[PDB]
Amino acid sequence: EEEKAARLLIEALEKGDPELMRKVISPDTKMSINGRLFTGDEVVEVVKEIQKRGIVIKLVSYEKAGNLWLFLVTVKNNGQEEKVAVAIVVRNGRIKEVIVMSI
Amino acid sequence: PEEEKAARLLIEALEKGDPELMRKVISPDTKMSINGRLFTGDEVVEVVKEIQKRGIVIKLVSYEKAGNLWLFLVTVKNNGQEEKVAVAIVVRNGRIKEVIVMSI
Ligand SMILES: [Zn+2]
Ligand SMILES: [Zn+2]
Ligand SMILES: [Zn+2]
Ligand SMILES: [Zn+2]
Ligand SMILES: [Zn+2]
Ligand SMILES: [Zn+2]
Repeated sequence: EEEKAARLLIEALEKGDPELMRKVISPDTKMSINGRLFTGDEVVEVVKEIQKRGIVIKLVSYEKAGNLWLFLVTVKNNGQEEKVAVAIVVRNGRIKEVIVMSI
Repeated sequence: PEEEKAARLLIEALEKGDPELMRKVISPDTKMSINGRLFTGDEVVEVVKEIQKRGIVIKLVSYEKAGNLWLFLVTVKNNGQEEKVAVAIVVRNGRIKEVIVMSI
C-alpha cells in the first residue's frame, strides 16, 4: 500500500494525469513546493497547473526508507532544464506529506 | 517557532554529526537509505561516525519542511571533490524515524 502510492505517483506524473493523484492524496496532505505551502485539493490543483503548462518531468532515480520516498527528477520547460527533488511520506496508502525542491 | 529549534538541531546533526546528539535523535527503529544502502538503528549512528571520521565536510545550502517531513540540500566536500546531496528526514516524537541520503 506504501509502494502502491509511490508507484501511482510516478505513473500519474508520466501520464500527465493529475486527477489520478486523487487516488493517493488526502484532504490533509501537506505540500511544500520551494517553500510555498499547499494542502489537500490544492496539491492536486498545483499538479494540474504544472501539467497544463506542459512541464516535462523525467524520473532520474529514487530511494526508499520505510514509508519515506525520495525521487530525483529533471524538469524541462521552454528549453530550460532543472533538477528537482521530491520527497513523500506515505501512511495508510496515501501520500501525507510532500516536499518539492528545486536544486 | 518550535520549528527553528528543531531545524537548528537537525542542521547541526547533519553538518557535524556530534555522536552524543546522534544517539539522542536516532532510535533502534530508525531506517536510513544512503545511496540505496540500508542501515538501521545503531548502524545509522556508526555510519555518521564514519563519515565524520573521514573528514567529509558537510554544509547546508537550503531546506524545506512539510509537517514532520524535512528535506535538506547540502554540499559535501571530500578530497577536493564537491557534490550536492539531498537528505530527507521524517521526525516522530523528537526522533528521526526515516532518513534518505542521495547524491545528486
Ligand atoms: Zn498532457
Ligand atoms: Zn480544486
Ligand atoms: Zn495557468
Ligand atoms: Zn556539533
Ligand atoms: Zn556529553
Ligand atoms: Zn554500534
